[PDB]
Amino acid sequence: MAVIADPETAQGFRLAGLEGYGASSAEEAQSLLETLVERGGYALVAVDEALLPDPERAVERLMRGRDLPVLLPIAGLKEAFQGHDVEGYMRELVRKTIGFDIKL
Amino acid sequence: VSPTRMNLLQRRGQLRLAQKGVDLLKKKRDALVAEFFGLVREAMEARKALDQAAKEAYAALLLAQAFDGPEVVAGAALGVPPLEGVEAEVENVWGSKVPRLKATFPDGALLSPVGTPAYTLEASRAFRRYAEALIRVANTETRLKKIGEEIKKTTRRVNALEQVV
Amino acid sequence: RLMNNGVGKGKTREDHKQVSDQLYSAYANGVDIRKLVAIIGEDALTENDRRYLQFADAFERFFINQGQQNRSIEESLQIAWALLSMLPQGELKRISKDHIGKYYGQKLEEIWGAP
Amino acid sequence: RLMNNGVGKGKTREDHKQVSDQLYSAYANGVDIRKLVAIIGEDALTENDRRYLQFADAFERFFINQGQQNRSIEESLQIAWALLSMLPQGELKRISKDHIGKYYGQKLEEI
Amino acid sequence: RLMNNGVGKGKTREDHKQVSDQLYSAYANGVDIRKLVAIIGEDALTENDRRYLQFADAFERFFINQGQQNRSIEESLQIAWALLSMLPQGELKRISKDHIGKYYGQKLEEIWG
Amino acid sequence: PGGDMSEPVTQSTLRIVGAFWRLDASLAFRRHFPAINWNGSYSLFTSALDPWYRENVAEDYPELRDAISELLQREAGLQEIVQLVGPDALQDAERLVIEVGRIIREDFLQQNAYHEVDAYCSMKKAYGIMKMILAFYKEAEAAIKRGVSIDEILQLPVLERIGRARYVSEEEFPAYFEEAMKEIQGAFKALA
Amino acid sequence: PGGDMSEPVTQSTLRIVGAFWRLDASLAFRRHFPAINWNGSYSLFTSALDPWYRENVAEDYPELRDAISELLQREAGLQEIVQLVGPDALQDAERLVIEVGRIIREDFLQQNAYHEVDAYCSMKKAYGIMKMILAFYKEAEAAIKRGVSIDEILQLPVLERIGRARYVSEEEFPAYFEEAMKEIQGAFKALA
Repeated sequence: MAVIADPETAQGFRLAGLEGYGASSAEEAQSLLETLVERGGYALVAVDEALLPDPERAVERLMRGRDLPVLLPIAGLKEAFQGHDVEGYMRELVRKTIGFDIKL
Repeated sequence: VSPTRMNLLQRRGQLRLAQKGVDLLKKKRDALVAEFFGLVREAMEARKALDQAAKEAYAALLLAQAFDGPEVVAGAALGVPPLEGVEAEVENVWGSKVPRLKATFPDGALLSPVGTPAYTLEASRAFRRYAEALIRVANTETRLKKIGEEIKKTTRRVNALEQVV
Repeated sequence: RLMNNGVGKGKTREDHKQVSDQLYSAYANGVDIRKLVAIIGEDALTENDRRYLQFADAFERFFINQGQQNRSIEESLQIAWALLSMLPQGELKRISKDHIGKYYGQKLEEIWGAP
Repeated sequence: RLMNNGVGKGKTREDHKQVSDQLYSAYANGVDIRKLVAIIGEDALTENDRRYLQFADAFERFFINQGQQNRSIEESLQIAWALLSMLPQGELKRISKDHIGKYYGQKLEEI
Repeated sequence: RLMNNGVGKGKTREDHKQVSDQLYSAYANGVDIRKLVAIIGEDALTENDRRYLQFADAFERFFINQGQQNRSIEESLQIAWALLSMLPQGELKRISKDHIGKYYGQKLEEIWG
Repeated sequence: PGGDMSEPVTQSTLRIVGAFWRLDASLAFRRHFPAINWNGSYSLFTSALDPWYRENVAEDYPELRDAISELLQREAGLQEIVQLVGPDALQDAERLVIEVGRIIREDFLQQNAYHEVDAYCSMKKAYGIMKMILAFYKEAEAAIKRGVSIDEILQLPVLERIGRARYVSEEEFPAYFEEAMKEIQGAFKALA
Repeated sequence: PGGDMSEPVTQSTLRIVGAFWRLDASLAFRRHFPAINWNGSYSLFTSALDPWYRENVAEDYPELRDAISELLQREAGLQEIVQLVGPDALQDAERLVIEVGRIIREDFLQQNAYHEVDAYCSMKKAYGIMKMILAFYKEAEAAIKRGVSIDEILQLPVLERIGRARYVSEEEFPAYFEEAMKEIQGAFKALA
């Protein structure tokens, strides 16, 4: 498939049969992901959280009406050693979804 | 509206139906909230497993590029072809059809089944499981965001009725 | 409006009042669920809800629709208990435990075992 | 209806009329912003709508809610100017440009 | 009420009555679908529903709106058939098979552009 | 006066007559005749007339009539939800009831007063039409219980026979009905 | 006629009375007696009556009354979010206010007319109960702000005594009250 991430992980994705690349900036990522989703022969692309937290702000304009390429934030190279705050993410999600901060 | 006793009865019937529609929408939204919270737990669980699977693949790729040849890794990159058989099954979720991913993902019959690379040979195995965890996280979060959209839709409808109609 | 002053022990069988209230609550829930199951579908209902659905159905087919039969008060309370037996024990939160021990467990026998 | 005759230069302070109009207009759109956020998400927001919701709340809580105290016209006008001063210029497109500088300084800190 | 006394064979044309009430049915359907769109939005519609919506619209804008021109009855029936041809041939359930066979399929661009 | 069904003459008539046939404007606009409002009409003579029907029409005529009445009532009950959520949001088990109600309406109730053969309709003809509508509906419910989608059921071409049955002459009808019943049966047993 | 407060009799009355005590059946359905709705009810005599309260009950009686009213107001303005998700899904402060609202409306508002001691209550007895609850709530707020969970709090033994203060006689109430206040003070130290 496709992943916009650090080229050192990109080769590992190639080992998993997944073409990947990156250049470590939000603007260039958003630039070439336009082509990537126009040349979107796959159904999902991954992007680290540090490039830009929300790919919706980027591809929402070009993916209009189309649903196949699902886009999600994925752990980065800093998280390769530290980890992630999973529950904070889920909670700020349900906050905007069902209107309030819950399950506390 | 023409003022007649018959019209008064008809409008009163309309009011009764409006209220008995509001309460039904409310019950449906409650069911949706139950389903949504049932999903959020398994969603964060898949996120947990993905986090603990990313570290493994990351570490396997780490020493394989340094403590093995800094070039055998790129040779393995050029060696293996890409994967495209990611055809998705459209999936029903509460009156809507959403994509669900069934990437075929062949592993065994590809080129160079066994050979020379020392740490690369197994670091290529870790990114397989990394991709599986990715596809599970995607498959759960698409459904979660869909159910969320349905909930906000229904609450919009309830507010519309109870505040305008 | 006067019902409470004419039921109970010495006047009728003493479980009359609570059985009345319980039948009322169960039928109300059954009707609401019967409306919702048209837009949700039964497969997305919890288990107690399918219980209430089947209860409301059997209620209006055996309790209300009685034809020209002349039911005593005991036959009516029998049919009421045989219908309440569909819901799981413990759901009958209006009744007291004594009567539940005393009369629960019967199944629909008489209304189809007899005219 | 008879307000335009009784206020202004020589009768009250000079800025009275334009201050009143700008105050009305600023409170007007705060209410409709609150109406739209009420149904659609408050995610779809802009930088000045925050200013306007904040203005609407501080308005309802300081200008309208005066309790039992007796306020002279000067201090009512001062409170109004304080409430306006938390909206940037260009948002105050209704008041003339001289007292938009003459009175704009003081902010709500005085209570 | 007296419409049936003076239409049909030996008069205007044999398909007058059936064209008339088929138009009534299709237009009623269009109006009801408008009432539905007002609640569930235009995107949620099916395909035949959109065909009825389009029929109601084109009906109002070409058959009703003539504006001071004098149309003979044949022009009127011609326009009516051009408008009916938007619907699938299997949905004209108030017209017989032969009238369909020998009038269906005219296009509105031909009567005028 | 004014279409107002609450004026004194109408009310004074309600409390005397035996049957009550209520005409409504909405159906008359649609050019759908006789335009008898089903929800507002009644009759107090049915139960006393059932022996005559059993002996002169068919032994189960009352039960077919009752099943058609129950289906119309159930579809009327569903219309309330159809109004607030739209007809595509229902489950297939209820879209089926909506569709069979539409069929009952426009293929059995409706009648052409100027047609040469649909003007007068015998009572065994009405029996036959009711019988085949109910047979189709039962088979379609069974088929939905087996995963068949509601859309291809509406495309079954035996609906043409059912919707055309009322234009058949009174002497040509029995053969038509006997053909149509087995065609209905085959419309579902043959697909398997 | 049907519970509509817009008829002319009700409107004419509410303009000249000084208090409205809104009995409600939905409360007696869930076993709340007396079934006075504390949301629709009102009074207009409180401000005029404040001095007598200060001089005959306690110098702070009005502030405790307003505080209890405010707790009930907040707990009411919170119910919709409790209906949406349930009680367990809420925060610690929202859980605390839900619990203290339940304690108010189940140990202070509710009154048993047949109990030979709870049938009547003085003003000083009611003032004592209100003060007990406000003190407990202040302690609990400090605690959950500090880091205790609401669960240790719900199972505190002082609750079954603050909720049992209704059935104590009018003579044994001053002693019960002072020792219960000391106990409330004590259980907090264990939270400190």
